[PDB]
Amino acid sequence: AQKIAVQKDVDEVVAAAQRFLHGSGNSDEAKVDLQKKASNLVQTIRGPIPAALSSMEDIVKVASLRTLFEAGVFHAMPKGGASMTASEISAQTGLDKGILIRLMRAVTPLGPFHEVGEEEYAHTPFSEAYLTADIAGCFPVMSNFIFGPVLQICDFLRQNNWKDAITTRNNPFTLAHNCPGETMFEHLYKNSKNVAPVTKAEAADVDQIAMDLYPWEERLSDAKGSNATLVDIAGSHGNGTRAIMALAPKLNGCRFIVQDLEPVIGEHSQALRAEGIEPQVYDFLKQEQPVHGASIYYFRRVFHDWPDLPEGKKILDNTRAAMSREHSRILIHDIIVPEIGATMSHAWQDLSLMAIGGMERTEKDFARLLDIAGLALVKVWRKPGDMMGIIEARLK
Amino acid sequence: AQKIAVQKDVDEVVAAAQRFLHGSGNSDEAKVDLQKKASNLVQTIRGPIPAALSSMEDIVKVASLRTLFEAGVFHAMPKGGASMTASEISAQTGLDKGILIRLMRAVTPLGPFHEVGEEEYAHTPFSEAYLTADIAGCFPVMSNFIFGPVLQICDFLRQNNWKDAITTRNNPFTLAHNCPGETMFEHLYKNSKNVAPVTKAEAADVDQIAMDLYPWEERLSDAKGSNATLVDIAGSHGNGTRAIMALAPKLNGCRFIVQDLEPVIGEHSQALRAEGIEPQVYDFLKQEQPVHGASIYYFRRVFHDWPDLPEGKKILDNTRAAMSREHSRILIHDIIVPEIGATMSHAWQDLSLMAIGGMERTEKDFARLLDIAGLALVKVWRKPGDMMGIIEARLK
Ligand SMILES: C=CC(C)(C)[C@@]12C=C(OC)C(=O)N3/C(=C/c4c[nH]cn4)C(=O)N[C@]31N(OC)c1ccccc12
Ligand SMILES: C=CC(C)(C)[C@@]12C=C(OC)C(=O)N3/C(=C/c4c[nH]cn4)C(=O)N[C@]31N(OC)c1ccccc12
Ligand SMILES: Nc1ncnc2c1ncn2[C@@H]1O[C@H](CSCC[C@H](N)C(=O)O)[C@@H](O)[C@H]1O
Ligand SMILES: Nc1ncnc2c1ncn2[C@@H]1O[C@H](CSCC[C@H](N)C(=O)O)[C@@H](O)[C@H]1O
Repeated sequence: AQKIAVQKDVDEVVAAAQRFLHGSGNSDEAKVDLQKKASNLVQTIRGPIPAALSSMEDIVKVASLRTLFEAGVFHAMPKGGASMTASEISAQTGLDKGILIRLMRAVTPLGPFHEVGEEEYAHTPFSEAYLTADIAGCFPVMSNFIFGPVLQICDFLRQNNWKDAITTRNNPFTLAHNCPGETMFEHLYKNSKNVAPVTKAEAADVDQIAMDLYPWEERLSDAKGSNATLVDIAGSHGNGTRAIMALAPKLNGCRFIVQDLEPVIGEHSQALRAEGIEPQVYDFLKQEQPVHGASIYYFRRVFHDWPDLPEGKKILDNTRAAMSREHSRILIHDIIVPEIGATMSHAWQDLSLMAIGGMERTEKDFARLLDIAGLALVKVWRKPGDMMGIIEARLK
Repeated sequence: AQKIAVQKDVDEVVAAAQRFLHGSGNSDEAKVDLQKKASNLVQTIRGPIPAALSSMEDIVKVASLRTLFEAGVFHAMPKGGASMTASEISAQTGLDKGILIRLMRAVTPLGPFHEVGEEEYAHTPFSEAYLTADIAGCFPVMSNFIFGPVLQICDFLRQNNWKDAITTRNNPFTLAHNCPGETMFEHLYKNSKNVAPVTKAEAADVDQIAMDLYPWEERLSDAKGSNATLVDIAGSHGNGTRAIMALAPKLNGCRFIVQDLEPVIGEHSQALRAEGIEPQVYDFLKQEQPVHGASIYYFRRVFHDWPDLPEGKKILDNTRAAMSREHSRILIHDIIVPEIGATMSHAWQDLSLMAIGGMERTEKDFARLLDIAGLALVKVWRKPGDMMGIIEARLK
């Protein structure tokens, strides 16, 4: 039968595991191949037609995780694998015991929970992972505000006959949230009860961005006086700055600045001052870059929020204003998408940004963004196996 | 490292494959265990926190499949694995080449397509499966009308503080489609351009429902005159009737009836008459069962659309009207959900029905539906490994 196909796919899984289990630390390519072959084996087991039903399984699973997390089922359940009944869970959260039982059927068969017995469930480390800092900031915001729009990508493109009408202020997010005209940050910050959850999600860093990719000690110490300064534009929480103060520590009493919109600077001002950095409110769309002539202006996970034109050039030009030609420099820190062999990690970030008019850029895409803004490529800082790179640039 | 955990999970995959590859045909339990262990291996490879990002990967993948299918990318691409470029695809569909490239990143790394080279893609049998009858009827309707509501299950339950306010006419479907008051069939049939796609999706039968589970030859041949009759209520296309005429063929010139709402009977009337069955319009909510005293009244994949009360009892009572006490009989054909060990196949059907006020029932749930409508359990017809059973019932 097809039992032949299962057998060949199991062989490839074993072969890939053996490769992965004897490679060194050189996020490996072996690790992703083993995932790939594991995935093939499932699909082959299911067969082509039944595997096309995995979109409906996937959708209800996400919908059930989102509901269970929002209704406090994850927090009500004993961390550590101890069991708890539907009735107990229903009592402590007020989620209808009938809905809860139905919802649990999507997150126990394979899902991150364990069905210990009838109406009886336990955490596993995969469910409890939804409680960690990274996931707990990131998942509720994505599921309450972003998943809906992403699903509506098709509807938005349909209205323009599959043409790219997508903009920062007219996109599947404005369509789904019925807010044409507002960018996503505008719409979320407008309601103050979103500021805490959104700034937490902005702190999410599941893949642990490599901040030692660039020599902060070198460029910042050869900086006399006013050039000994680093601006972390749309710095948000500041963790990127903390990590740069944590990647060169022999400081010549240096100036460390974190600019962001008002409600963000509000949330982190006290904690940023405390750690000795200075919080200033700034809008790289309306205003020009206040701090003149700093050795670097640093952009981490900002430019994937914006298209080349208009906002892209407007960012780069509003801060070209304050740059010394020969002594200031611009650093763009973002995913660098390969032109072939992209992973699901590129895909989910890029396509979620599609819903708000953003986009992850290839190396060629960054080249055109520089050209359009009259900037010279200095160096593309990559430590391969990193998805992030740093685009270093000076004024032409 | 964790390399220990990968190794133990690979061993369980191999062990489960060996079990599956030496079992007989007794939809196996071995087949699902091997899927389970394959799934564990992926999750272990990724580690708990990064695996919690698979909700965002899953959402963009569904969103990208839906867009690519709706924009005709599946139909433009050479069936059989021959490659085609982004530009070629973009030319034949009018989908923006830039959107297309971005979208393809979600369906090539593991997705059902193959990235042959830069901007170059091929079908596989897993992508082409989206073109078969079953998937092509079922997937567009689910993705255009159902996925949205399912994601909004959380929003709906939130409005009532996680309490079950869900009804046939007030539910995540009415919330998402802004149509409070209308049931789902009402809302979709209201626009006539939905009738063809929805009736096709109603014909979907990916898991191939077992129609030989019940002895049609026996009960229908011991039927004299007016009792030699079968009513396929909400029969829709008729395939269930065709299969009953295709599971007993020594007919005493018998009467085969397919009742459904008007726009459905319209689509299938000509093709139903041709095959010698009679199409009559009937609404098991408004009217009483016209055809009196038939040996069976047959319900396939209807009752999971409706709650016990109100519509559930109203169905069973509107057709109790036409039943002979001792010679008519009721057959309910639906998934029978186990109280433990449900699969993702139960879960996606039950939780998608949640969005419209429907539900898949356990054996105990069917017991209460009978009690509430004054019907006696005759026999629960199950051939285990079938997810469907038949609930046989007579008037108490
Ligand atoms: C919703 C959360 C925010 C606002 C923060 C987010 C913005 C980001 O750009 C500035 C970002 O980097 N994000 C995430 C990074 C992450 C999480 N774990 C590991 N890396 C993330 O979850 N969501 C996002 N992201 O995705 C690329 C988004 C996609 C569509 C709208 C908004 C966003
Ligand atoms: C959208 C398609 C319809 C209207 C037909 C559908 C109705 C069904 O009940 C009468 C049904 O049986 N369905 C399917 C069966 C199937 C497909 N492949 C293998 N079995 C299916 O895809 N969708 C549904 N279903 O799911 C249980 C639904 C869930 C929420 C709303 C509407 C439905
Ligand atoms: N018009 C604007 N001017 C300045 N900052 C803006 C802005 N619009 C959005 N931002 C900020 O850009 C940030 C992007 S997410 C945080 C990025 C941060 N540097 C990090 O890598 O973790 C948000 O905190 C948001 O408030
Ligand atoms: N009020 C109503 N009265 C009668 N039929 C209805 C109805 N509301 C919905 N239906 C029908 O019930 C059917 C359910 S799906 C088709 C089921 C079919 N017996 C099969 O197993 O393939 C739909 O075709 C729908 O039109």
